[PDB]
Amino acid sequence: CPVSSYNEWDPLEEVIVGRAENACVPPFTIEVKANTYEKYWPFYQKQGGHYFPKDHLKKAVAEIEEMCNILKTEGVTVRRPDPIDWSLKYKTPDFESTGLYSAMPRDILIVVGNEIIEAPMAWRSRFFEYRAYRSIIKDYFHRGAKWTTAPKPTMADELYNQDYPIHSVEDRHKLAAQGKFVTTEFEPCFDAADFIRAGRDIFAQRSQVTNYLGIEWMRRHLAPDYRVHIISFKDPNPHIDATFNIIGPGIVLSNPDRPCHQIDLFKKAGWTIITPPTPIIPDDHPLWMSSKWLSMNVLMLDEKRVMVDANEVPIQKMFEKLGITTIKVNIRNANSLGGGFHCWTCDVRRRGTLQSYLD
Amino acid sequence: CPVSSYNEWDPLEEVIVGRAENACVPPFTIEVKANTYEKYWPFYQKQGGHYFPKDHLKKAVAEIEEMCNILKTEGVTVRRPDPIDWSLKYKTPDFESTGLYSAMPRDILIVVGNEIIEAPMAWRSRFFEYRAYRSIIKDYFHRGAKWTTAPKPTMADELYNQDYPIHSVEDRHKLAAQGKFVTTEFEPCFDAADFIRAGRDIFAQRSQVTNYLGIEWMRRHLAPDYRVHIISFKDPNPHIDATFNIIGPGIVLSNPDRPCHQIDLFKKAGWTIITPPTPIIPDDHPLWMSSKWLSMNVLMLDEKRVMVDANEVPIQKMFEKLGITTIKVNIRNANSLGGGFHCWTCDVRRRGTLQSYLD
Repeated sequence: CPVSSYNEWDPLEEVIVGRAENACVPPFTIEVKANTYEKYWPFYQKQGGHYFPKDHLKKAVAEIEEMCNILKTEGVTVRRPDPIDWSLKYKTPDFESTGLYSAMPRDILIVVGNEIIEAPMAWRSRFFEYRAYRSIIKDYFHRGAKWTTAPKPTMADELYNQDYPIHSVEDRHKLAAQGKFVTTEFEPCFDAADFIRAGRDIFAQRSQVTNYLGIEWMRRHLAPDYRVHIISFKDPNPHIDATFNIIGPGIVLSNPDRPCHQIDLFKKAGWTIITPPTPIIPDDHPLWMSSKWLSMNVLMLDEKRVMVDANEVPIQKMFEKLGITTIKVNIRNANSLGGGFHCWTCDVRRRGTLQSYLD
Repeated sequence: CPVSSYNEWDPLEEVIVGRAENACVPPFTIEVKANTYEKYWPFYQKQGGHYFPKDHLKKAVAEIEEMCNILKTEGVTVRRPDPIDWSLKYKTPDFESTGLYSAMPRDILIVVGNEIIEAPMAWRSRFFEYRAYRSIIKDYFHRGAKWTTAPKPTMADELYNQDYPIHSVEDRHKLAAQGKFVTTEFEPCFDAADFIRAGRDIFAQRSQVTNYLGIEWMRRHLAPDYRVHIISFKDPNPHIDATFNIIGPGIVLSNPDRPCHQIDLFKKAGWTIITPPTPIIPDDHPLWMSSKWLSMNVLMLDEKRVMVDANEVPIQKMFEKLGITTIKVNIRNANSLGGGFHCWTCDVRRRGTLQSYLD
């Protein structure tokens, strides 16, 4: 069976790496605004609907191609999404919009066992993102994999708090604390990236794009074999792999700025919680999507080999003192699109079995 | 000044608690063999160079984290050594070896006044243990503390009796009596744990890992302000805090199986010598390092508060009849690594002054 992955660290064998090509700035709408730092609002305000700076995209393409080269060198089989023009404007009976990109396979596909799951998504500009990955998915399907599509939302106004009070990150973070997010519980929605796998236990978080109905759908769909737990963090930010990236059996990277409220569950489990050192990325480099914390958004080739940013020396040193071989790759420009290694990939096959690490 | 501790009982304020992570079985060499009970020789023989049972380490981590929680609850500031992979094989011009762990800060750091002292050590597998604690030490240094490193040994064959006749604990104990230990006086070596502080008088013992040159170095380095005395016990075992743990001004816990030859010096001083009751730890529980006497290896939070093993009821009752509040913590699995509370910690700051308790 080509598809088989139970966690984030077993020996990687096959992976899907995204594409920076024809990426479009999403129209500046409520759920987009709730996910971007003030600094960039005018960019989305003016640039919305057009491609991301073509000069910048060209540098991303180059960086990702090298990443793919190294992956092949490391013995990993690389598959890529199809080239597609995300500038096309589509219209459903509920809304009209243009696309985003097929850069982050982690945002939309998650693999549990022999099953590949397409996430519903929660952004209008990402409604038809799955189109970019259907060729790969049908191929695995013909080859034996189980294939699932979570219920695609309508994404009607009813799913969004049209009056979500975000005017700064300080408004979002307080509301978040209050349990207030731009998405309602009108219908199931979620980004696969708010789920991180550890064998029989998957951990998820309610976020701007993943609501509780989304989490219960997953919980209800994978049970009894898999337990989906909900954990929360201080100053929550969507996509868990940049706040709590699990890198080994009982070893996790906990972002110092976003401490987990349930850290004790893991302390009691005899888990090693590592706090990575601060990122060194220049504040002048643009990250239209995400935060500087992409430095901890690492991809493990196995327990002892990590693919880390070539520029983040401090975190490189940490892995090394720990006995983990750093495979330095530079993707500074690819980061602007909103993600690091874990985000730009989706592990389709890892050599290993299903186990419990929470005891 | 962050660093300030003159004895083992003044109100604890800051402490360093070790780590069970990535601990490695030391290669079965002469000085290791001289410190282990026959029962475990085949474990070291086969397991040497690999990690201690990962399932067991996971339980230790959990137990130590709770200990840290309680310490924080008791108002003690906790610092921890850095995560490091002790499986790395290093090579000096005299020998080659893998590491052990940074579990016992007491084995390597001792605080006298405002000075923090790194012990030389005497095991090849512990040559580079100091690496785990340098971040903390440099921090205290920048903050005003005095920092000292005793002369690091070469640990050439010349330091060890390649033919030390140990074949059983009955051979070691007789030789010990004869003044025969696995270490020679080729060069200074010692474990800080063979020193127990009582204000102006520090007591030490010649042991498998602490030779007379080691003791004279300390004696000569701390004089005139501090007097380092050498005491001896029946059936000596390295690390004095499990044979003669000083718990208060003139109150000491004397292991019934290892009576002190100089007990009269203390009787004459008007000191209270308490003989703890026998341990109740199961003989089936593995203690790769140490003896069951870890039960008396207590850590005093102050004169009236002791952190004692949650399972050793008999010794708990003793402290209680004495008016000392027991703070029960369970570290049954952490004990296997070779130590109790006093061993898993190193008091950096205690509220008090330098005094004489020997009159």
